[PDB]
Amino acid sequence: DYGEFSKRFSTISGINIVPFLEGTREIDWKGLDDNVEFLLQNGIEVIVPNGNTGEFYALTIEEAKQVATRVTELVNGRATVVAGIGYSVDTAIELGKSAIDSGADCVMIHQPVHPYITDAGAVEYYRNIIEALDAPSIIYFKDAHLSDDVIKELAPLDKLVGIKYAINDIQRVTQVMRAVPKSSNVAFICGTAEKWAPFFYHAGAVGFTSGLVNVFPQKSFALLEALEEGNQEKIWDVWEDVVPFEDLRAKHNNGNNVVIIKEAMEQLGLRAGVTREPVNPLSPNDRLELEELLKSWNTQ
Amino acid sequence: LDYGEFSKRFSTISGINIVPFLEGTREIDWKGLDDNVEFLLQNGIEVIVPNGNTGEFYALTIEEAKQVATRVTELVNGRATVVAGIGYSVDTAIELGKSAIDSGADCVMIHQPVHPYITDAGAVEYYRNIIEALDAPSIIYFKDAHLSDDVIKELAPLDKLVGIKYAINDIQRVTQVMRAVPKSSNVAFICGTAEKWAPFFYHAGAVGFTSGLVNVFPQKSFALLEALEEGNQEKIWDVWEDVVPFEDLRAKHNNGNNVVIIKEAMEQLGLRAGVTREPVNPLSPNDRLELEELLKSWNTQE
Repeated sequence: DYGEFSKRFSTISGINIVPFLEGTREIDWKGLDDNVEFLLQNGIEVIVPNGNTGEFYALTIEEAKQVATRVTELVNGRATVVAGIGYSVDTAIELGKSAIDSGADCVMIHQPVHPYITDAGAVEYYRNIIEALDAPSIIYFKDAHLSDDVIKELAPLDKLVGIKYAINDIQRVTQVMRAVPKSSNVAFICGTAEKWAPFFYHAGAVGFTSGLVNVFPQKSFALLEALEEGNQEKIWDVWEDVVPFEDLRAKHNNGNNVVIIKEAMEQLGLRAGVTREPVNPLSPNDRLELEELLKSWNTQ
Repeated sequence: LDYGEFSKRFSTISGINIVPFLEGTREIDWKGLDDNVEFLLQNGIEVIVPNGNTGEFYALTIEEAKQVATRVTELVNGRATVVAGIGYSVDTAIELGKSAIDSGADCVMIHQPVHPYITDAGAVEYYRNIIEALDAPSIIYFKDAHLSDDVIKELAPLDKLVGIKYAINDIQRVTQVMRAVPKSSNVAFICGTAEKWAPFFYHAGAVGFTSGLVNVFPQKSFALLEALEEGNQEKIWDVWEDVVPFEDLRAKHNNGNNVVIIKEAMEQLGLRAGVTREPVNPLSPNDRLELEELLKSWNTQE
C-alpha cells in the first residue's frame, strides 16, 4: 500500500488557489469549484488544497477545514488529494483528521511557522503529527538552516511517502536523494516548481509542484512530458518559456506569488478574484510586466 | 484614554514571559506560569508580554493562547501594562485580540505575519484592519527586512498604533524610520532584538527594549536600562559585554536556541520552567555545557 502510494507523486502536484470575492474577500466557493474542475479537466492527477497557493495562512481554521472538505468532495476520487496542515502539533493533527475524515488521501505538513526550531525538535514535531494521523504524510522542506538528517531519520516511517524539497541547493538535493534508500518509499518532489524542476529531475526528483497549472497547465505538462522522455532541448525550451512567469511570482521576496496567478487568470477570463491581506493587487509596473508577458504568450 | 500618554509606558523594558509546560504531556504548567509572572513583577517589570515568541506562542493552540493571555492579564491585575500577542489570519488575529482585551489586556502586539507571501501595500491593509477592529491600542513587531519602513510611516498616524517593536538589525534603517515619524504620531520605538542591540538602538532614538533575559537575571537587564537612561557609556558597554554571551547562545542555530536556553537556564537556577514544546528539543550537549559555564562565570563575578 505505502510503497505503491508514493508512486502517485511521479507527476505534477497542482496547488489550487482559493478565489476570494472582491470587496468582502469571502471565499468564492463557485470560483473554487471551477478552479478544481479546471485542474482535473487539464490532466492534474494530484491536487493540493490548503497549500500556500491557496493562501492557507489567510484562512481561519474553520475556513481551512471547509476548503479541504470542499475540494476533496468535488474531486470525488478523480485525483489524489493532499490536504495542507500546519501550526502547533495539536492544531495540525486537528486539521489532518478533519481532512482525512472528509476523504482526503494524504496530508502535507507545511514548514512550521515557529520562529525557533532545531533538527531534533523538528523530528519530534514531524514524527508526532505523522504518527497521530491515519493516512500518509508528505513534508514540505524549505528551511536551509535545518539539516537533511531530519529527512533521513524520518524517511523510514511508512506513513512518510514524500518530501516536497524546497531548498534550491542542488548539492544538498542530490545528496539527500542519494542517502535515502529506495526501500523507504519516499517520493522526492521539486517543491520549487517549473524553474527548478529540470535541475531537480537531473539529480533524481520524480515530480514537481506547480501554481502555473492554474493558468497554463499545458505549458506545465509540456515540461513534465519533456522531462519524462529525456528531450533535453525540449526541456530547456519549455523551461525558458515559463521562467519569466515564475520570476514575476518571485518578485518582492515572493510577495507576488499568488497575486500574479490570480490577475493572470482574471485576464484570461478565469474566475480568481483577489488575494487576501497581507497581499494587495499588483503595482502598476508589475501589472504592465504581466500583461506584456501574457501578450507574448498569445503571440506564440 | 490619551494615546500619547499610553505610548510613554513603553520607555522601559518590555518583558516577554515564558510558558512552562509539564513533564511529558507538555500541557501548560499553570503554577509555573503564575510564578514566572510573579518573578517578573517582583523584579520590576512594568510591561509584560504574554503570547510573545518567548512564550512559544506558535506552539499553542488558539484555545491555549487565549487561556495564557487571560491568565497573565488577571494575575498581573493592573500591576503592569499587559500586551497580548496576536497573529495568524486577519479574522483570527481579531479573534485573539478581542479575547485578550475582554480579559483586561491593555494593548495587543501583532506578530510578524506567518504568511510566506506579503507586500508593502498588503501589509498596510493587514495591519490596519486588525488595529481598527480592536478596542485597545496595538504595537507592531516589525522584523521583515524585505518590507519597506514606509509601511510603518503609513500607519504611524493611527491613534491606536502606539508602538513599534523594531526587530530589523539595520542601524541605518532604524535611525531613518525614527527620524521620519513625527512625535505627534505618538509611536514609541522599542528595540525588539533585546540587550545585544539595545545600546545601538538607543543611540539611534529607541526608548525601550524587549527582553527574555529578565526571566532569569532581571537585575542585569535593569542594570542595562538604568545605564542607558543615565547615559553612562562605560556602564552601558560593561553590562552589554556581560549579557551578550547569553543572547549569542540564544541566537545559535538560526535562533533555534532562543527559548530552550532560557528554560534550561531557569531550571539550573532552580526556577520552574520545564522543557520547550516541538519543534524545539533540549539543548545539544555542547550548548548545554556552554550555558553551564556562562552561569558559573556570572556566579564568580558576583
